[PDB]
Amino acid sequence: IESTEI
Amino acid sequence: YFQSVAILQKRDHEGFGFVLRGAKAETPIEEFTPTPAFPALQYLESVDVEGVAWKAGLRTGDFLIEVNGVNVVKVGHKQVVGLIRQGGNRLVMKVVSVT
Repeated sequence: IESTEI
Repeated sequence: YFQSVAILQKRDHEGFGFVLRGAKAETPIEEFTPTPAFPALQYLESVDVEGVAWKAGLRTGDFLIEVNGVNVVKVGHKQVVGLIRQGGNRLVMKVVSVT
Protein backbone atom coordinates (compact mmCIF):
# COMPACT_ATOMS: atom_id res chain seq x y z
CA ILE A 1 0.00 0.00 0.00
CA GLU A 2 1.48 3.32 -1.15
CA SER A 3 0.52 6.91 -0.46
CA THR A 4 1.14 10.03 -2.51
CA GLU A 5 0.41 13.73 -1.93
CA ILE A 6 -1.60 15.21 -4.81
CA TYR B 1 -21.15 4.48 -0.03
CA PHE B 2 -22.73 7.18 -2.18
CA GLN B 3 -21.37 8.54 -5.43
CA SER B 4 -20.40 12.14 -5.97
CA VAL B 5 -18.52 14.08 -8.62
CA ALA B 6 -16.06 16.89 -7.95
CA ILE B 7 -14.29 19.13 -10.42
CA LEU B 8 -11.05 20.52 -8.99
CA GLN B 9 -9.29 23.51 -10.54
CA LYS B 10 -5.94 24.66 -9.15
CA ARG B 11 -3.02 26.95 -9.97
CA ASP B 12 0.19 25.65 -11.54
CA HIS B 13 2.25 25.46 -8.37
CA GLU B 14 -0.28 24.29 -5.82
CA GLY B 15 -1.62 20.81 -5.33
CA PHE B 16 -5.17 19.60 -5.28
CA GLY B 17 -4.88 19.09 -1.52
CA PHE B 18 -5.31 15.39 -0.81
CA VAL B 19 -3.22 12.28 -0.20
CA LEU B 20 -4.14 9.21 -2.21
CA ARG B 21 -3.58 5.73 -0.76
CA GLY B 22 -3.88 2.18 -2.06
CA ALA B 23 -2.22 -0.90 -3.46
CA LYS B 24 0.56 -0.74 -6.04
CA ALA B 25 0.24 -2.67 -9.31
CA GLU B 26 2.72 -5.27 -7.95
CA THR B 27 -0.11 -6.66 -5.82
CA PRO B 28 -2.52 -8.95 -7.73
CA ILE B 29 -4.91 -6.25 -8.82
CA GLU B 30 -6.28 -8.70 -11.40
CA GLU B 31 -7.82 -10.54 -8.42
CA PHE B 32 -9.34 -7.48 -6.70
CA THR B 33 -13.08 -7.94 -6.20
CA PRO B 34 -14.87 -4.71 -5.26
CA THR B 35 -17.30 -4.98 -2.37
CA PRO B 36 -19.62 -2.38 -0.85
CA ALA B 37 -17.19 -1.91 2.05
CA PHE B 38 -14.04 -1.68 -0.13
CA PRO B 39 -15.28 -0.62 -3.59
CA ALA B 40 -12.04 0.54 -5.26
CA LEU B 41 -8.31 0.15 -4.83
CA GLN B 42 -7.46 3.81 -4.17
CA TYR B 43 -8.91 6.11 -1.53
CA LEU B 44 -8.29 9.42 0.22
CA GLU B 45 -5.93 9.12 3.16
CA SER B 46 -6.31 12.84 3.98
CA VAL B 47 -7.78 16.03 2.57
CA ASP B 48 -6.14 19.41 3.26
CA VAL B 49 -8.69 21.60 5.08
CA GLU B 50 -7.19 24.65 3.33
CA GLY B 51 -7.23 23.16 -0.16
CA VAL B 52 -9.14 22.74 -3.38
CA ALA B 53 -10.36 19.20 -2.72
CA TRP B 54 -11.81 20.14 0.68
CA LYS B 55 -13.78 22.97 -0.92
CA ALA B 56 -15.16 20.52 -3.49
CA GLY B 57 -16.55 18.36 -0.66
CA LEU B 58 -13.98 15.52 -0.65
CA ARG B 59 -13.10 13.90 2.68
CA THR B 60 -10.82 11.22 4.11
CA GLY B 61 -12.17 7.79 3.31
CA ASP B 62 -13.64 8.58 -0.11
CA PHE B 63 -12.89 5.89 -2.71
CA LEU B 64 -11.76 6.99 -6.17
CA ILE B 65 -13.89 5.56 -9.02
CA GLU B 66 -13.02 7.74 -12.03
CA VAL B 67 -10.30 10.22 -13.01
CA ASN B 68 -11.04 12.43 -16.04
CA GLY B 69 -13.34 9.79 -17.51
CA VAL B 70 -11.13 6.78 -16.82
CA ASN B 71 -12.36 4.18 -14.37
CA VAL B 72 -9.71 3.48 -11.74
CA VAL B 73 -11.52 0.97 -9.48
CA LYS B 74 -9.00 -1.78 -10.41
CA VAL B 75 -5.99 0.38 -11.24
CA GLY B 76 -2.70 0.39 -9.38
CA HIS B 77 -1.46 3.25 -7.27
CA LYS B 78 1.29 4.75 -9.41
CA GLN B 79 -0.84 4.48 -12.54
CA VAL B 80 -3.71 6.40 -10.92
CA VAL B 81 -1.28 9.07 -9.73
CA GLY B 82 -0.07 9.39 -13.33
CA LEU B 83 -3.62 9.79 -14.64
CA ILE B 84 -4.19 12.60 -12.11
CA ARG B 85 -0.89 14.29 -12.94
CA GLN B 86 -1.53 14.23 -16.68
CA GLY B 87 -4.67 16.39 -16.23
CA GLY B 88 -2.54 19.28 -15.04
CA ASN B 89 -4.55 21.95 -13.24
CA ARG B 90 -7.97 20.32 -13.65
CA LEU B 91 -9.25 17.07 -12.20
CA VAL B 92 -12.72 15.67 -12.73
CA MET B 93 -13.14 12.95 -10.11
CA LYS B 94 -15.92 10.57 -9.23
CA VAL B 95 -15.74 9.07 -5.74
CA VAL B 96 -17.92 7.07 -3.41
CA SER B 97 -18.25 8.36 0.13
CA VAL B 98 -19.89 7.57 3.46
CA THR B 99 -21.89 10.80 3.09
